[PDB]
Amino acid sequence: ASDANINLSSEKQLIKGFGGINHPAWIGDLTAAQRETAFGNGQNQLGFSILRIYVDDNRNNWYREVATAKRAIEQGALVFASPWNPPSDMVETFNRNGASAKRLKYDKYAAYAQHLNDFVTFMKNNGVDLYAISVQNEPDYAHDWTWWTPQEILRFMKENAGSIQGTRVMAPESFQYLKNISDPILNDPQALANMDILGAHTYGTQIKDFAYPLFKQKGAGKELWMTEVYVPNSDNNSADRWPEALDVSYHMHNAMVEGDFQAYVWWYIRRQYGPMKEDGTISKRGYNMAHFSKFVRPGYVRVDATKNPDTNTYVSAYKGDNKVVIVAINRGTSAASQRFVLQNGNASTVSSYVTDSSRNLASLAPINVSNGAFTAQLPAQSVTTFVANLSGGNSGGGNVNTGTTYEAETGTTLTDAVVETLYPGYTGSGYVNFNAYTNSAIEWNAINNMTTGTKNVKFRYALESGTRNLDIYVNGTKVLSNEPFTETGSWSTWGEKTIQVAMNSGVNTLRIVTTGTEGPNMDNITVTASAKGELNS
Ligand SMILES: [Ca+2]
Ligand SMILES: [Ca+2]
Repeated sequence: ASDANINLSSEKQLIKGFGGINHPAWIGDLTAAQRETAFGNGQNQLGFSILRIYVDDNRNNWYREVATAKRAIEQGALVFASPWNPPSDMVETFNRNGASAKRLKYDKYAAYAQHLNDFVTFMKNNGVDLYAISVQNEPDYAHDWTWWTPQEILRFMKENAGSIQGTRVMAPESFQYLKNISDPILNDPQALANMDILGAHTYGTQIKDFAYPLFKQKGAGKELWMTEVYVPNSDNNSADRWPEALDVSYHMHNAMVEGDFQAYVWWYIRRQYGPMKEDGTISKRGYNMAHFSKFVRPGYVRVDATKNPDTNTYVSAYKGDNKVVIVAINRGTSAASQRFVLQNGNASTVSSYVTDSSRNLASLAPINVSNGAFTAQLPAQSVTTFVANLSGGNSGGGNVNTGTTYEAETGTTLTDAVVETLYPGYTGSGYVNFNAYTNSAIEWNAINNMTTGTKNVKFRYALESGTRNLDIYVNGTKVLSNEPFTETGSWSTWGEKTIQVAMNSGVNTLRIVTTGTEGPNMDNITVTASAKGELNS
């Protein structure tokens, strides 16, 4: 079309995540700081949610994966492992089309499954519960590792898989998503029962081969992961090249919309042609990935959208956590105007971030929505990710109780009051002391709430002997006049005092000011949204 119609109620695949491989044996481990850059979200981090690791044929090297894998699990990431060869007493040589090749010996299948089981439990004993393990990396491009034919894989999936306990089983990790090596698994119910995820690589894979009708036909309840690629090349010092790097986002678009893949996993995380360079910083290829990985979190679903609404423009869209996300790619040489139409879901405003030849996730002005529709300018050779709060929704639990603390001493505006550090036990760099008996004040101007509603505002403060009353203002309106602050009993005894006030979903202000009687020493403020159904008395 021309309009990019985003059908929010027409659900597609459940997104599992985005990531890459750590390979200590071949390129060395990530350093501590690169782990954060890789698997944290928020500022200047890739937001990766999936970590792939090596299953070494030598079990005396298994220890090497633990440090990064633990950390990644602490950052909420999934972990899965891939073998290249079985142990070398399990392998025999043979001639395959003129070349000496390796395969798993036919009487050693049960033992190879025991070697995989042992990896899973070795990691479990060191605090890493694998989401999945794979039968073999690229069994159909194994010139340098161990080959399995479609029937060899099939035999193992029927007879030996699902004696794999402690995790999910993944197969066949074909190099080019070749259907011939997964078809046998899908067409056998007993082999199919033992497969939990169909993994595929996509090296050389044509757009038209991303579809897999048989998987649609017979694959309900199985996951579909794209477990290794790098694109469009492994050229030296290429990670920052533009517009070349834009092919990363196009490929991911293709994976998401043409292949309905739930996970997209890169080859080496840290590499000169990868998403993180050798200096530890995010490359232009890294940011292309970031456009999906940072905003399309695990648990989001893809939703139908006009995929190609103008010759060089590509659109995909996702829904989760009461948000719609849209990824729009203009591959062409001229900037384009693109209208987006939201259907079966609604928003008023839209945030957007854009990567191009001169910018990396640059924040653009909040543009807004009139009757489900909004237009936006997509620069030449750019990828733009849009984000918008959808109407009428919620999912809660505890829940917030997210708890957000704002210190009284920094990020604040003082009138006749000063920061001090005499009495200990304060959070932050100190506390604030009021100087005057009447109208010294502290004003927070940066209180940022997800939603409108009633907020509980807990003051942490110290007060030796008196009661000391404060007037309180929210957004310029006085909500309480001469609110008492009872003694804590000492300038070092920090107490708490909660009030209820109403605040918008944007940036708010809170102002406390003396009225006579001075004030207490003020440590910080904690602002929590009060749940619907809880306003108790
Ligand atoms: Ca004081
Ligand atoms: Ca403080």
